[PDB]
Amino acid sequence: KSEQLLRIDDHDFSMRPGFGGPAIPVGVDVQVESLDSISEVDMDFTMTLYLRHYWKDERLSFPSTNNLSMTFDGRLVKKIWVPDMFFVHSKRSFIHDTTTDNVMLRVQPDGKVLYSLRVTVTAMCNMDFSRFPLDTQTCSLEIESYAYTEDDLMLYWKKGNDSLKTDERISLSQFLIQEFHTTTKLAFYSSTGWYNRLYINFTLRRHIFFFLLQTYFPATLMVMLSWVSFWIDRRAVPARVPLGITTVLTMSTIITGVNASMPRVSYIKAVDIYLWVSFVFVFLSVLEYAAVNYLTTVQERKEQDTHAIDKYSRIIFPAAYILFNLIYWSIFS
Amino acid sequence: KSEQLLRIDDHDFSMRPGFGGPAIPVGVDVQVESLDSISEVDMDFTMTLYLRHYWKDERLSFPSTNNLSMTFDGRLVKKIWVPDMFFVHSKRSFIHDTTTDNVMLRVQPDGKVLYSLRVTVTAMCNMDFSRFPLDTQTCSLEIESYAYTEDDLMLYWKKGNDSLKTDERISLSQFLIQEFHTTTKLAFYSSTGWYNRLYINFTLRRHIFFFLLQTYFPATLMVMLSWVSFWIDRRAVPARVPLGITTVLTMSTIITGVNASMPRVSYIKAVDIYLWVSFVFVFLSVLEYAAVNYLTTVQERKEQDTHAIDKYSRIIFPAAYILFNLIYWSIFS
Amino acid sequence: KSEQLLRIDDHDFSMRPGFGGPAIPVGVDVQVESLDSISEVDMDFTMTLYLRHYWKDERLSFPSTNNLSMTFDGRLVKKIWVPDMFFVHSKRSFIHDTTTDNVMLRVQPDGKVLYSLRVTVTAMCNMDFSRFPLDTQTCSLEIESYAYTEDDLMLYWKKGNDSLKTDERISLSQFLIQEFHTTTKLAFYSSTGWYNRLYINFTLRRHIFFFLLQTYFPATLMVMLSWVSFWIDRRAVPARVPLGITTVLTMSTIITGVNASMPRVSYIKAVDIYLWVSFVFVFLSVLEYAAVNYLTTVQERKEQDTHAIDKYSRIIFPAAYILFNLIYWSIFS
Amino acid sequence: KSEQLLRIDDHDFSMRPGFGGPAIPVGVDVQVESLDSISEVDMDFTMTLYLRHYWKDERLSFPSTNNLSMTFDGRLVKKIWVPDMFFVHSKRSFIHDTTTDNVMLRVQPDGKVLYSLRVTVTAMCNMDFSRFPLDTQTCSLEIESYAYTEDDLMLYWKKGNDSLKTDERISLSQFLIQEFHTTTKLAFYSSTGWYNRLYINFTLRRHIFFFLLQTYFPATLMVMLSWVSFWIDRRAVPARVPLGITTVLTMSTIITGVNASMPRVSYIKAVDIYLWVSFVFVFLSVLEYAAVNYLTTVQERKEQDTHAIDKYSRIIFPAAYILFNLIYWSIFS
Amino acid sequence: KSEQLLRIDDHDFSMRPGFGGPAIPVGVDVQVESLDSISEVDMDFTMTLYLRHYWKDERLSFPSTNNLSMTFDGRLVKKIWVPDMFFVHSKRSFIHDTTTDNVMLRVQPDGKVLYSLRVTVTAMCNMDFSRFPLDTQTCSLEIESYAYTEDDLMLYWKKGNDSLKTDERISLSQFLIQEFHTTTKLAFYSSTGWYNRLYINFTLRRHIFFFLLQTYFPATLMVMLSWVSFWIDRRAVPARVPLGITTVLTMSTIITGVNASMPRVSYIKAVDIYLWVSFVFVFLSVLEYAAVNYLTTVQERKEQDTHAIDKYSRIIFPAAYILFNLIYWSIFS
Ligand SMILES: CC(=O)[C@H]1CC[C@H]2[C@@H]3CC=C4C[C@@H](OS(=O)(=O)O)CC[C@]4(C)[C@H]3CC[C@]12C
Ligand SMILES: CCCCCCCCCCCC
Ligand SMILES: CCCCCCCCCCCC
Ligand SMILES: CCCCCCCCCC
Ligand SMILES: CCCCCCCCCC
Ligand SMILES: CCCCCCCCCC
Ligand SMILES: CCCCCCCCCC
Ligand SMILES: CCCCCCCCCC
Ligand SMILES: CCCCCCCCCC
Ligand SMILES: CCCCCCCC
Ligand SMILES: CCCCCCCC
Ligand SMILES: CCCCCCCC
Ligand SMILES: CCCCCCCC
Ligand SMILES: CCCCCCCC
Ligand SMILES: CCCCCCCC
Ligand SMILES: CCCCCCCC
Ligand SMILES: CCCCCCCC
Ligand SMILES: CCCCCCCC
Ligand SMILES: CCCCCCCC
Ligand SMILES: CCCCCCCC
Ligand SMILES: CCCCCC
Ligand SMILES: CCCCCC
Ligand SMILES: CCCCCC
Ligand SMILES: CCCCCC
Ligand SMILES: CCCCCC
Ligand SMILES: [Cl-]
Repeated sequence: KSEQLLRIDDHDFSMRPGFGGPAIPVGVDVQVESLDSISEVDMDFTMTLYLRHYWKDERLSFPSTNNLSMTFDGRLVKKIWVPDMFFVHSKRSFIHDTTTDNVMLRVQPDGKVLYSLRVTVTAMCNMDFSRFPLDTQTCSLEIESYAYTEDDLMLYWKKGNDSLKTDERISLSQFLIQEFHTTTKLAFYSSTGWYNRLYINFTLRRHIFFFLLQTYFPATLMVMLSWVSFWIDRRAVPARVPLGITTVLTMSTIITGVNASMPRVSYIKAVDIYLWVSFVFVFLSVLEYAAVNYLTTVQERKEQDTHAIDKYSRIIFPAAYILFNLIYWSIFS
Repeated sequence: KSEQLLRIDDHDFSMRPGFGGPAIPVGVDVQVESLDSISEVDMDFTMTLYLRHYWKDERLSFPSTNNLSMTFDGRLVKKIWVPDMFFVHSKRSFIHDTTTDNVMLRVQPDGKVLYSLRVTVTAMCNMDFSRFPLDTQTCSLEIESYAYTEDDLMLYWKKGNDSLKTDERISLSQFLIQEFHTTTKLAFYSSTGWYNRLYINFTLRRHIFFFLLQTYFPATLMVMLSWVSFWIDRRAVPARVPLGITTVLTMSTIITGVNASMPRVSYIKAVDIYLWVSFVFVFLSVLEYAAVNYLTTVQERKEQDTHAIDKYSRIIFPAAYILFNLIYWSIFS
Repeated sequence: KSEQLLRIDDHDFSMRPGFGGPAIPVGVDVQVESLDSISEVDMDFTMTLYLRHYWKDERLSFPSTNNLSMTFDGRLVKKIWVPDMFFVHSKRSFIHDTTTDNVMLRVQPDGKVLYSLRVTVTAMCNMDFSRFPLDTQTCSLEIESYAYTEDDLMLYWKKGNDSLKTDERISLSQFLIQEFHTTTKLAFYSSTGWYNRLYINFTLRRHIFFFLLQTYFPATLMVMLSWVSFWIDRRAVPARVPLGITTVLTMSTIITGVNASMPRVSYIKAVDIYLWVSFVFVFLSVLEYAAVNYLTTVQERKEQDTHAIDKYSRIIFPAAYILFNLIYWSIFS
Repeated sequence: KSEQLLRIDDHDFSMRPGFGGPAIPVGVDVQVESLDSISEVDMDFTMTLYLRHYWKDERLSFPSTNNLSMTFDGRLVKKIWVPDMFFVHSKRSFIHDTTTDNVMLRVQPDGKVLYSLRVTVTAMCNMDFSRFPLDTQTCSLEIESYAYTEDDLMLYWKKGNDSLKTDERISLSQFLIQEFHTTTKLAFYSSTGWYNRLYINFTLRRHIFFFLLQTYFPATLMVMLSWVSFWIDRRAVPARVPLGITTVLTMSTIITGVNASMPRVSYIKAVDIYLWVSFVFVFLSVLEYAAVNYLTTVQERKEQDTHAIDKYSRIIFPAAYILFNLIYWSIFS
Repeated sequence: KSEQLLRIDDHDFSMRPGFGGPAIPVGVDVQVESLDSISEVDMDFTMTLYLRHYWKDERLSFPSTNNLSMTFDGRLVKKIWVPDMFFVHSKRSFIHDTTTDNVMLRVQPDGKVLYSLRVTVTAMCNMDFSRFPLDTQTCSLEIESYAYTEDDLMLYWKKGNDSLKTDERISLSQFLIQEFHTTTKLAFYSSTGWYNRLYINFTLRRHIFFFLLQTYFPATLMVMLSWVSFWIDRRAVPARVPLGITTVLTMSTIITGVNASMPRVSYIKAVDIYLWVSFVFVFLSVLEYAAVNYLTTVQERKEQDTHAIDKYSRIIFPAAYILFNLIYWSIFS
């Protein structure tokens, strides 16, 4: 029997190796396989990865006439001591079990142990949509021991920044992923003490042009169309009102559609400011004509060319819109 | 074997410590990790937290030459007695088990025991939307023993108010969370007797301005645009009907969009009252012009400036709208 | 050991108590904790409740010097005989297991047993939406034994009508719940025979006014607005067609929005009759003006005031609409 | 002990009864409890039913002084041999386990065995939407042994057609269900050989009138409304363009709403053909007027009643639409 | 006992057959049963298939007087050595267990073993929608051993290309599936070494005409309708503005509907280019009329037929649109 080469019954595996002395160093190697999905309403992302652990345990040493290693399946995990890593700030996770448990153990003759497994984890990530759609989001994934403090277990990356590998085909439907790097930081819990924590960081960016076209182009086009009505003669009363009254309806439909398409984030964003300012510029154009029409009628009654209001509007409106655009794109870059 | 130091087979662990005498005091410490999501239609929320228990049992005392404690994993839980806490008025819950069970046991030489575990719980919370979007919601989370009454298990907060801790980065997409505090109360069941119950309370608020702009601003703008038609000469018949008839369509589209965007709660809210009153004001303007056009025509037939009705309307309509706004915002603050 | 006081190994627990003789009566108590959600498309509802069983077993009697009882957790269930209740016409159900199994057992010295557990169940309920939104629905939940007929197990409510208790804070978002009561009935299966079945009944209602306002108010307003066009002089040709042609579009958008907001039930409902009848009234108003315009044009050519059609329409249309409203509200109450 | 009457340890239960000789005949009875839901996009349905098996085993015979039978729960299944039935072309299935396993075993003294259990299954069913909403779908559910061929296990319906029973209150929200019947057929697998397969067949139909009204009524109404414009004098130029240009908008909105409400099936259906042909008729009415206006204008310049085009159109358009309707309803019945 | 024919306790089954020698060849057969669904947002697909293994082990050889084989259920898998296959780049998977585990084991007298099981797997597939709706997508499913390298386990298709079978009725609601074939390739991991991988490839196509009609046809029709306005006399000022202003609204509604119906892929597709270029053509037609009306008024004031702009537009606009169509359909084929 292979398990008889390891003195399983002659050793206690309920305690850590090197009990009562210096901590046992444990190395971790992570390989990212894919990114499944990201949810903006609930602010979470899903990841699939390979997790590996390295440590040395002298109780598992077995004699041999060569350097061949022995491979065991997941059934040996319950009989020996293994590190209990867990993911912080996670919502749910599981280990794949098709067609059997995806757990592997490899033991060297001296006693070096390799522990590999495949896991899928969902983690939280705080997001800020103030600068939508020009926003940049940074998320992270954290790994930490559960029950052992730094006095008993010393956790670290095995090969520095070479311990993180990513698949060549990792991609998202609506985001750009870049800048994968690893950091470490000590965390404190008042109940037990100090712990070591490992981080995996990355950054997300959007496709600016798609939002630019769809949102901003119709708004500017409709504003210019509303401007155009200033060059039509005032005497054609049933030929100037329809343009102004039919620009507002189109703007309202555009706003409703854009609101429907965007994610349900309930606070003011950068896109909302642009759309509601443009709505006022269209609204004021109709108010301008009512004043012109009213003043003309008063003169006719009193007494019985181009009005100066139109001349001033043709210059004032484009300047105001250009100044607003300059300020808006200077603030939001 | 570390389990041989504790006389597991020399004691019965089917009964609480100190059976037949005074109840064993059990303290609870809770640290909130995050709020996952909140549902308005189903009226529930999801929370992730750490749960810790403190109690003393002399049967677990073991001799030692120093003050060191022994740490055990989740496999020892089934061999000893632990309190059976559960969350009242919950819909679903589970304990995280990646990469293994998130259960820790720590035993002091004197006999003090620490039992910590990590759990996610979904709980119900009644909500009132009569004052939407100016509503305030209060939700609570409750903990209680299942099978032991107050005569057997005395449940209390270990450090009073200081037993609750919260994360620094806990937030919600569409709500503001504040006022975390803890209270206790006795609960009675006719079948078995009295129980001790613990509470965790918090309050939720919305972002007023986002709803204010989106909902209220277009309605007021359309009402003013409808008022504008009172200043146009009545002789321009195909230049005054379009304004009135195209304000109604815009108002209807705005109402439909707002209803679509809001949650599907089927009773009258504070927002719905405002929108449907404004619709009537737009509707009454159209009828007013129909009366003027009819009366003016009758004069032409009988016989073969500005009409009094328009002069009165110009003053009557804004005063009524201002009075309605004052009363509405006085009632709903 | 507590399990040694009960002669577990001296009795056979694969057979019911009193085997070979009269049936064992079992009492049932139910307390409804909350109603989670209801689905109209799939016609089912979710409930959380407490289930309690009472029966007498002489094999569990143990001597004592007093009248104290012993409380056991769920690990003893597998060693004794317990009734196998199940829910009829259910879709899915489970027993909560946080932080451990929610099962309690209490045994009296004489031999009376109490078996309580906490369960969440989803059950089906047929619904009829012919009279929406004036419909009333009756749903029920049924409890029955699985393998034992009435010859072996006699199931009944322990305290008659007083065996059902409901929480004070049970409510639904879009329905009103009332009239909780319990009944019993015999059922027959050809495979084994008769069974006793228990019922829990309740009724549901809607908020009439919310649907009334939203659906019916705009339709009536648009119909009256279409009527208003009869009082405009026929000579204002480009001032009367737009009103009629713009009422149809508003009515169509209202109908589309109503259909969108409604649940996806694909057969004729009461509200659909009202809306599509009003669409005919709006459609006929446009055709009425076309007949007037054509006849006027014929006279002008032939030869080279208020037309009778308008005068008759002003009286005919409101009377027909009032008659339709009276009949419709008499049929559907 | 009840299990000691049956010589469990004296027989090998890893082999089928009558091993080495003729196959054991197994009968099947099915009772349908309810139909849960149907998914048109994924083309599958969910059903709940009772499954019963009948077979004879001499190894389970026990002596008795009477003819009473012994009933066991699911804990005896793991010690004896039972048929390994499974559902073909299924996606997911499970057995209900509240408050315990819904498995029953009954043994007659001679050796007859009954095996009943309650199971919920989701199965695939290909659908064709070419003739929507006048389409008819046929679905089926199949039962077959997994490991035993026809040489070792012979499967058949116990009571012919009378083996299928349906609940009185089975129905669907949007479909009509009828024609339940059962058939059998042999299946071949090259890896192992021949197998027996059992079928349960039914047919589905829709509500024609709900779709008829909703879709077809507005399209015909708008087409007739567009026809109406042919009777208005050509000189009323700003009274004839609006009708034609506002009918196209209503038609487009109706088409968009209908497409949104219907299921997302991405190929041409019978309803789509009717709506787009009606869109062409409304479109051509606008072009017809432009030709009339241009030709009249041509004469005015050259030189300086009712045009023939209107007279011919008034007859040509209705005849073409009637012919299209006749052909369409002849092809699609 | 059947398990006593195989010397289970006389051999160690924690090591592969022929340990220390040449690699053991394992053959694989796959039969595809159905394709459940496909998700374009998350870029994945679900498949149900049969998996079969072939290998030879002398330790399972048993004496016999004939060539009959013994069939075992899933309970024997835990006692012998079986290959640990797993699916690469998968998100979730499970093995069906109704009414029991769908695992079959067959052993020949000489020692040949057959291992079949039924599994459902969800796998990722990268998609590119740059050419929507005329895109072509290729997906694959990959199988690989987990813990054994090529030095110990050699994986291959048993009968080459003939080892893949597909059901006769496999189809998708909105895709066309074709070109099933199999390949092999070696993969390298730096942790352990080379591995063998197996592939299953297929291709998906859409229904061109459904998207063609719905999207493209209304855009072309509206562009031609906007072209129509060039043939109407300029003096009919309130007879051309409504047409131009009502084409833009229809185009906007069509674009909004198309955006709503399409999957939420956030980058520019081939469909978006066509719709927004057409929207510009409609916009320019309105501005063209503004120049005509302005210049005409200038002449009347200064001084106190068909303008050249219309004459040039009648030829310029259709030619530009035809050139754009030719280029667009040349680039995107
Ligand atoms: C969707 C809507 O509801 C709007 C969108 C475009 C609008 C039209 C634009 C121009 C005109 C011409 C005018 O006649 S006139 O001789 O006085 O010019 C009468 C009014 C009419 C028919 C409008 C009616 C309302 C609309 C259909
Ligand atoms: C009429 C619209 C004018 C738009 C002008 C855009 C100006 C962009 C300035 C960018 C500054 C970084
Ligand atoms: C359905 C298409 C109807 C087209 C009507 C054309 C009428 C042409 C009349 C020509 C008279 C000179
Ligand atoms: C593909 C780039 C489309 C750019 C549209 C113009 C946007 C102008 C925003 C002010
Ligand atoms: C006379 C019309 C001028 C149009 C452009 C106005 C100036 C733009 C830059 C301020
Ligand atoms: C209190 C809500 C009233 C809404 C108007 C009811 C109109 C009924 C006539 C259809
Ligand atoms: C305009 C409506 C004409 C309807 C004709 C229906 C004929 C059906 C033939 C089967
Ligand atoms: C480009 C299509 C526009 C057709 C307008 C009507 C032309 C009539 C010519 C007799
Ligand atoms: C003068 C009217 C010409 C109408 C046909 C124009 C066709 C242009 C094709 C480039
Ligand atoms: C936008 C309204 C302008 C009104 C100007 C009135 C100046 C007398
Ligand atoms: C942070 C708000 C920026 C708003 C810019 C408005 C410029 C007129
Ligand atoms: C108490 C609700 C009043 C709603 C009035 C809406 C306008 C008729
Ligand atoms: C339009 C007047 C608003 C006044 C608000 C007063 C709130 C107390
Ligand atoms: C109800 C449509 C108009 C009917 C006119 C009848 C003329 C004789
Ligand atoms: C729109 C109706 C036109 C035909 C009217 C016939 C009146 C006799
Ligand atoms: C507006 C008429 C209402 C009539 C209601 C009749 C109820 C029996
Ligand atoms: C509007 C035409 C109805 C034709 C009825 C056809 C019934 C199958
Ligand atoms: C990638 C080319 C996009 C061009 C968009 C043009 C919109 C007017
Ligand atoms: C868009 C066409 C412009 C043609 C200008 C010709 C000026 C004579
Ligand atoms: C209307 C232009 C169509 C061009 C088709 C080109 C096909 C290669
Ligand atoms: C914005 C309008 C300006 C008019 C100045 C008289
Ligand atoms: C709003 C209607 C006014 C009528 C005055 C006679
Ligand atoms: C409403 C129809 C009136 C007809 C009068 C002759
Ligand atoms: C868009 C056409 C403009 C022409 C100006 C002369
Ligand atoms: C908006 C029309 C401007 C024309 C300038 C020549
Ligand atoms: Cl006019």
